[PDB]
Amino acid sequence: MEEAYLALGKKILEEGHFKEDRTGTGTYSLFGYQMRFDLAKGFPLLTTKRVPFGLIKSELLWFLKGDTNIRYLLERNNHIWDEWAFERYVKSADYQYKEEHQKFCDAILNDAEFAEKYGELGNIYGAQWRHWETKDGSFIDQLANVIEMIKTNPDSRRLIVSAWNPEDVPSMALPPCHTMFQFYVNEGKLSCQLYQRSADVFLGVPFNIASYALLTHLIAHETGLEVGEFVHTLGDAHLYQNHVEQMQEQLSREVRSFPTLVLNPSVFDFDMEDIKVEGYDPHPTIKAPI
Amino acid sequence: MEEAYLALGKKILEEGHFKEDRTGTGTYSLFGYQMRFDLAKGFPLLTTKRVPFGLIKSELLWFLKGDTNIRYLLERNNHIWDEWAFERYVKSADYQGPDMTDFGHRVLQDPAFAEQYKEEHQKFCDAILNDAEFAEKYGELGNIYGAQWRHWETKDGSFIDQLANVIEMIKTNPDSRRLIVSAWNPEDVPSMALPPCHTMFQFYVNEGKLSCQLYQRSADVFLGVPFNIASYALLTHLIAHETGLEVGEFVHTLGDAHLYQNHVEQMQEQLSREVRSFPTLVLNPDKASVFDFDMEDIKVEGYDPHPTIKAPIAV
Ligand SMILES: Nc1nc(=O)c2c([nH]1)N=C[C@H](CNc1ccc(C(=O)N[C@@H](CCC(=O)O)C(=O)O)cc1)N2CO
Repeated sequence: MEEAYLALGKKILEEGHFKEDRTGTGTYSLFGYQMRFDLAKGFPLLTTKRVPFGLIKSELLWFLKGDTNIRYLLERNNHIWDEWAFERYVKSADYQYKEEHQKFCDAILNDAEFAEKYGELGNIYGAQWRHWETKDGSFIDQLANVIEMIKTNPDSRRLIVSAWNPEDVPSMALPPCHTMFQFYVNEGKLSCQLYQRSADVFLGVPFNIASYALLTHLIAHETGLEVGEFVHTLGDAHLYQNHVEQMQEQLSREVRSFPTLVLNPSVFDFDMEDIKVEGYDPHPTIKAPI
Repeated sequence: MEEAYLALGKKILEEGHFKEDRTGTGTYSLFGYQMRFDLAKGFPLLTTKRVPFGLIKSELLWFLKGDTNIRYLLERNNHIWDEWAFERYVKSADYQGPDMTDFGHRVLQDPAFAEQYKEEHQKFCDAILNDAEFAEKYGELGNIYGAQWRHWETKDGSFIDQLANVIEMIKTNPDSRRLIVSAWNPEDVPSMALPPCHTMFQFYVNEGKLSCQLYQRSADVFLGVPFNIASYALLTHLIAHETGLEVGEFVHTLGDAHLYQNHVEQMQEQLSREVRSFPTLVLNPDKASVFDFDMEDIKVEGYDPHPTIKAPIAV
């Protein structure tokens, strides 16, 4: 239910606890929240504000093939992670307007070995989902494994993917906000619950819901099953103080019907062309600082 | 409140579809659930049925001290992990009693077999208790809760004390959103007697109060959940004692919440009972660290529950 997201934003406004970090960022937060999305009722892209689907699907697609290189994202006009990769280039060896960014994006896109040394991001979801390093130097492919398990043992209560490794977290720049997820099958239907330890409630959460609903759909298709529910579980849910006006504005609009997801008749061969949304009619974009 | 748990059991009875589980017992099940317990309103040891706290603290201390051998538990008359150890032993090459295949179910249907099990179990326990060679090989459940909390193994030859780190993070960085301890180590799962049912937990701080949330992938609602609730409530209190905070909420999030098909009458009888006030938890003021607490240091007072409701463990 979209109203379940709107109730959470309202509850953060009504009773969220104010905190000022060391650096002067202010949030209102709560701890312990759950919202359900029945995927048969519609694909849960928010109608109260426009949410760009392109970037969600290229990002998910990138996670799914285990890719940790940005070339794939650049090729599809996704600039999410291309800051970190650029930063890494300007404090490196081989190096008022900054049109040097342009030459960097271009070289990554048009060079053989250049994209390997400057486009690699190492340890994030794609690598944690598809390639979890063991002590003996072997690797566990958790996603593929959970897929096989769905096919051959639907009743399993162990359909689990973890993104959280206590060895790697204190040294990585962005520890995974999406901590783990669990699949579940009953009566020909696939559901997924996701534990998110930390959530940007205005800007992050709407991205997150569509991403994991899409994931559920893709695994459903792969396993020949129908879609059940997406259960989104939160830990630290926070609304940045400069997102309040934008939230209040969102609550003043009326909910429309969720649109329809359409998938081309294995999801590891899917590109952008194979995933469409039908009947998306949201209220205009609501801008906000990051 | 207890009503939160009571309501969960009712909803499974009413709406939970049937599922073929790993143990072969059969379950009714829902996916996606959350319960809140305000620890300031009392210590959530269930009143609608007697719950053995002595066993809750045993199992907790055993987790905290990093131990995954059942030996420690038997010295303290706690037998709730016996079956997984015993199973491993009766599958081994060193077992020479009568056949024990699917002993979990055959004890419920066959009184002749129920006495053979009983005696093979009595001799397993004696052997674990008095024979240290046997104990070492057959008391062992693998890298479960204790080993992941205190001794999660690194690639470069060391270990992360996951629980200790997070406690000290509460003291200096109370607003952190990374106050996480995970028991799910993909490398160790297939050598675990069971992969962790209460998989992963998180902590939060506001206004001098400490709250905890648990994600429990798989939840035995009649027999296990009341243990798990009390287990994490107690843990939250220990950490609050050490770090000098009050207690906030315990939030129980569940994946597969299930009622075992042979737990239904139990849950029914339970639901027909009037809730009584929760007891109050009492900790020894002199102790400073979580890891310094022993059995006589942790007590519960004014616990006045309805009677014990017996049920069979799914093995
Ligand atoms: N099927 C299953 N469910 C679980 O909840 C579970 C499991 N297996 N295997 C391991 C851990 C062990 N937990 C257990 C918790 C309680 C009892 C139990 O039978 N309690 C009884 C007996 C008390 C007594 O001995 O006096 C009770 O009446 O409460 C058993 C195992 N665990 C849960 O994490």
